[PDB]
Amino acid sequence: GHMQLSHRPAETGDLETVAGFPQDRDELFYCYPKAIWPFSVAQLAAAIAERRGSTVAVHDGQVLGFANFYQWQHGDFCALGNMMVAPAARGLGVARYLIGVMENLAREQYKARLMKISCFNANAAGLLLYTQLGYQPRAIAERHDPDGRRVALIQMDKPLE
Repeated sequence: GHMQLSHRPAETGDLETVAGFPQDRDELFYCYPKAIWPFSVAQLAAAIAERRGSTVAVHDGQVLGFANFYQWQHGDFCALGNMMVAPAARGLGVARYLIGVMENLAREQYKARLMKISCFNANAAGLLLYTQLGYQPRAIAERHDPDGRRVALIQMDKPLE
C-alpha cells in the first residue's frame, strides 16, 4: 500500500480464497461461530445462501476481505457477520473499509437506521475497531465455545447516516 480498495458482490470464484482466511479455530469461531473446524468452501457457501449482502474487498487484484448480513429488517436494522480479512492484509484498513461499504448498503438497500455488530470477548482487535468506528456496547450475552466453555458476546450498535 497505500491501499486502493474496491468492492463487489462475492462470486463463487472467491470462495476458496475467502475460506482460507481463518487461521485457527479461534478466528473461525469469532467470524462464524456455528462453523466447524476445518473451514471449507461448502460451509462458506451454506452461510452465503442463508444470508444477504455478501461482499468482497479487493486491492491490487487480490480479494482481502469479506462480509455479509446475518440479520436484515427493512426500515429498521441490519446485523453484520462473517467479517473476515486475509492474513497478509491484517491491520491495513480492510475491515474498516468493508464495514463502511456495508453501512452504506444497509442504509440504501434496507433503509436501516441502525447497524448491529456482535463481537466475542476474546477478539480485542475487533472490539477496538468497532469502537473506533462509532459502535457502542449495549449488552453482553452468554455463549459457549466449541470446548463447552462460557464466553461473552458483546452486542454493539451504531446509528446510520
